[PDB]
Amino acid sequence: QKFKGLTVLPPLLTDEMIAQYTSALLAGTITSGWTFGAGPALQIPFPMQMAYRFNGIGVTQNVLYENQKLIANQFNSAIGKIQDSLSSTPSALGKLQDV
Amino acid sequence: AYRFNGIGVTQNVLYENQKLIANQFNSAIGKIQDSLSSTPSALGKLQDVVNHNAQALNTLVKQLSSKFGAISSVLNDIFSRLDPPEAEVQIDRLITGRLQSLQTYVTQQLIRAAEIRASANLAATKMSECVLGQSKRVDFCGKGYHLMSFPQSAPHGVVFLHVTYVPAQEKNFTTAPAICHDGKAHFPREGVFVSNGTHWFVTQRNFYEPQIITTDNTFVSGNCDVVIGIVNNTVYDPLQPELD
Amino acid sequence: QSLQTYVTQQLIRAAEIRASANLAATKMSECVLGQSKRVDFCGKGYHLM
Amino acid sequence: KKFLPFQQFGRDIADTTDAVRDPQTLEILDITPCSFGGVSVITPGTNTSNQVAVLYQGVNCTEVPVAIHADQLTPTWRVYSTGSNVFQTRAGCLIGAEYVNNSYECDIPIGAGICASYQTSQSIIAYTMSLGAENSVAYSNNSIAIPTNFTISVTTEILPVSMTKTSVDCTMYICGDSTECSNLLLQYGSFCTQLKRALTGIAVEQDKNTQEVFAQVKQIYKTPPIKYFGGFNFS
Amino acid sequence: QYGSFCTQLKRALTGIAVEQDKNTQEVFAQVKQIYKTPPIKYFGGFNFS
Ligand SMILES: *[C@@H]1O[C@H](CO)[C@@H](O[C@@H]2O[C@H](CO)[C@@H](O)[C@H](O)[C@H]2NC(C)=O)[C@H](O)[C@H]1NC(C)=O
Ligand SMILES: *[C@@H]1O[C@H](CO)[C@@H](O[C@@H]2O[C@H](CO)[C@@H](O)[C@H](O)[C@H]2NC(C)=O)[C@H](O)[C@H]1NC(C)=O
Ligand SMILES: *[C@@H]1O[C@H](CO)[C@@H](O[C@@H]2O[C@H](CO)[C@@H](O)[C@H](O)[C@H]2NC(C)=O)[C@H](O)[C@H]1NC(C)=O
Ligand SMILES: *[C@@H]1O[C@H](CO)[C@@H](O[C@@H]2O[C@H](CO)[C@@H](O)[C@H](O)[C@H]2NC(C)=O)[C@H](O)[C@H]1NC(C)=O
Ligand SMILES: *[C@@H]1O[C@H](CO)[C@@H](O[C@@H]2O[C@H](CO)[C@@H](O)[C@H](O)[C@H]2NC(C)=O)[C@H](O)[C@H]1NC(C)=O
Ligand SMILES: *[C@@H]1O[C@H](CO)[C@@H](O)[C@H](O)[C@H]1NC(C)=O
Ligand SMILES: *[C@@H]1O[C@H](CO)[C@@H](O)[C@H](O)[C@H]1NC(C)=O
Ligand SMILES: *[C@@H]1O[C@H](CO)[C@@H](O)[C@H](O)[C@H]1NC(C)=O
Ligand SMILES: *[C@@H]1O[C@H](CO)[C@@H](O)[C@H](O)[C@H]1NC(C)=O
Ligand SMILES: *[C@@H]1O[C@H](CO)[C@@H](O)[C@H](O)[C@H]1NC(C)=O
Repeated sequence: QKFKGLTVLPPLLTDEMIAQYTSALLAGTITSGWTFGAGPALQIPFPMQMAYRFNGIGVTQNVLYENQKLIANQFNSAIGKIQDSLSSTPSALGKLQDV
Repeated sequence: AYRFNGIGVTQNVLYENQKLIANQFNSAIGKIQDSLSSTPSALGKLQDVVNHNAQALNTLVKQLSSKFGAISSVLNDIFSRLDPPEAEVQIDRLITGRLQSLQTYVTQQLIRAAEIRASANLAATKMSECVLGQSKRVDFCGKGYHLMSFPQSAPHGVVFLHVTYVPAQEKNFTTAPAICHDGKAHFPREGVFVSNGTHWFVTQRNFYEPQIITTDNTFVSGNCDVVIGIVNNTVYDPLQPELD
Repeated sequence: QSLQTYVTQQLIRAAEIRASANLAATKMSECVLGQSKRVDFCGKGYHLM
Repeated sequence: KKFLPFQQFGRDIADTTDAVRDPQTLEILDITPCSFGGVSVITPGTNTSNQVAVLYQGVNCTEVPVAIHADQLTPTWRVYSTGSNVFQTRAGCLIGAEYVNNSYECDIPIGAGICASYQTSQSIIAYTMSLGAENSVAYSNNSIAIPTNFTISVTTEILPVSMTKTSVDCTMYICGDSTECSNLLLQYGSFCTQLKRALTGIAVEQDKNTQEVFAQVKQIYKTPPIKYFGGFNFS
Repeated sequence: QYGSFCTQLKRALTGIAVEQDKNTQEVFAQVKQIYKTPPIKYFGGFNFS
């Protein structure tokens, strides 16, 4: 394809720069919450912001604080199943393969 | 005051600061007209529509001087100096070349019309949700917590002025998830417990306003053995001075 | 005509990718940078983060 | 490449001549046609300076200096303009710009993380672009930050709504004044009614776009003659 | 004689190639400051490793 007049141009942002952007978004949403997207980043501990996100869906915050270890275990096992399920079944990324 | 209650700030914060908020809004509007005047590269989105339509029309009228392999681009020069039975292949190849030129004008007009339709549907959604109401969606009607918006017409388009709230000057405090008073855990009803360093308060989450922790201000759930970061303080219970 | 019919499908596919990228920018603003109330926009169930 | 001794030609995926044997030495030799770049020109705008930088898009520029050749564009610029200020990127290589180790905002995007700008005995510099200010949020197990003040911000957002309505006449565009051309256009059928239908649908759609954006109210409301809204100025 | 037919193809492909970098920059570059995680990773039992 190169030798018939056709060029593939490289993207402006490399993959390390996109990975640094997603690392900045992850560190902002863990250490600050929703506050970094609406102004300066204000820190809060993670179970206190998870209590805030339970109040967002209509559940009182003592449901979090009296069940904190169980909710943490369910979240960790869910992340592990995400990695094991995404490692198998090789048609989950068909949208990016079709491009 | 209703739009401050929409973003989680109590409505006294407006009325005690009304002159300051009015001055900040008026200085903000004046900086909109000065900054949008004194830059050249704003309103490029509306300028590109006019440039693309004019450039497509100049391309279509400049392709009437292309021969398409014929001996001339003038029809009477085909009809002069050449007999009419074998002039047909030249004039028919001219009709085809002008006709696929017109077809490839129309196809990119259809593609650009679909792009303008997606933009106009977004502008109708923004006029319904930002101007005619107050939006909870993050960064849909500007950066910050949305208060209101104002429309202004522009040639071939619309300009929205989004008025938003930004928090400014922050302080560090020590915090705790609950208070164990009498063997009972107290949770804040609509705020957060902060410590100055010696005494604990409860405040609203988006503006610093400390309050005395009372029984009217908190709710009780369970006992103080299950919550991890619970601390000891007193909860005021405003009935004891009003007992006699 | 082969080149022109390449460029036309590239324009149509670029419009499709642009609609997908605008949806991804909306999901990053509303599901990652905040908490969403819209049903089934950021997963099945009541959205946490 | 093992070449199966009767065979004389070699092809790639796209059936282009790839490897030819020697006809008497009987050795297998590749064909790589030496050709093909693109010249890209970096300028700061001609009101500010007239000096440029030149990107060659896909090459090693150990092998730049040979040729541009079409009519009279020629090697005679090139024979000592290779020289210094040669920087190899992953987007080709760049001539006329000097690499620095600073990291700035992007001004003119070269590509692959490289941008270029014009500053500082002024010159063209090229740098690796910076993503933003470094920051660390002081996370702790029991520390929160509460704002004590605020700021009212007004920002603008520009959106296109409609474009220009255009309609066509076929016979005046294609033929014009000659009747025999219209008789030959008559044999080609109804392409022209299809193009007129397409442009008419676009022109109806533009007025529909403006009417969905702006006509969301049914009554024309009026401001009062007094303009006092508690100190807010809307003039 | 077909001098003005390749210029529109080159303009269209250049507009697509600018538009892709614009798509990536609208999705990912929504923050202005590069925040860092703390050196100790304890978030109340949640494990983001
Ligand atoms: C933390 O804030 C509290 C706010 O109540 C401060 O307590 C007040 O301190 C002043 C003098 O320091 C007294 O006159 C008030 O009566 C106190 N108020 C209450 C309700 O006790 C406290 O001093 C602050 N701590 C520090 C270290 O500055
Ligand atoms: C908060 O107050 C409670 C009062 O009950 C403290 O609990 C007592 O702690 C002592 C030793 O620390 C024990 O001998 C008692 O048996 C505890 N009482 C009960 C009912 O459990 C508690 O320690 C205080 N918390 C802090 C951090 O000082
Ligand atoms: C909140 O921020 C505003 C920023 O405008 C502060 O207002 C300024 O205050 C100083 C002195 O305190 C004055 O000299 C300025 O003229 C004020 N500016 C305006 C526009 O009025 C305000 O003081 C801050 N509030 C607090 C409690 O610190
Ligand atoms: C609303 O604000 C504008 C700010 O421009 C005020 O207009 C100015 O008014 C003064 C005297 O009132 C004039 O000297 C200026 O020349 C005006 N500026 C402009 C740009 O016209 C306006 O008066 C304010 N409205 C009210 C009711 O106070
Ligand atoms: C966070 O979770 C990861 C889950 O992968 C833990 O990593 C595993 O740790 C055990 C022993 O601690 C090892 O045997 C595994 O091989 C690790 N898995 C991987 C993929 O590395 C990690 O230890 C957890 N972190 C904490 C602090 O508990
Ligand atoms: C809060 O405290 C940390 C360290 O104790 C400090 O780095 C940070 O700047 C403080 N925040 C404010 C707003 O003063
Ligand atoms: C040809 O086949 C042989 C034996 O299988 C082996 O050397 C190789 O796979 C092939 N290619 C060449 C160049 O020898
Ligand atoms: C470009 O030059 C370097 C330096 O010798 C070499 O390592 C590399 O393979 C070359 N690449 C190409 C495509 O010629
Ligand atoms: C600046 O960049 C050049 C080439 O990239 C490198 O050789 C030099 O060491 C750099 N200077 C510093 C101080 O890192
Ligand atoms: C916060 O983190 C440190 C380090 O992990 C830990 O020792 C400390 O006990 C934690 N504080 C609370 C209140 O859990």
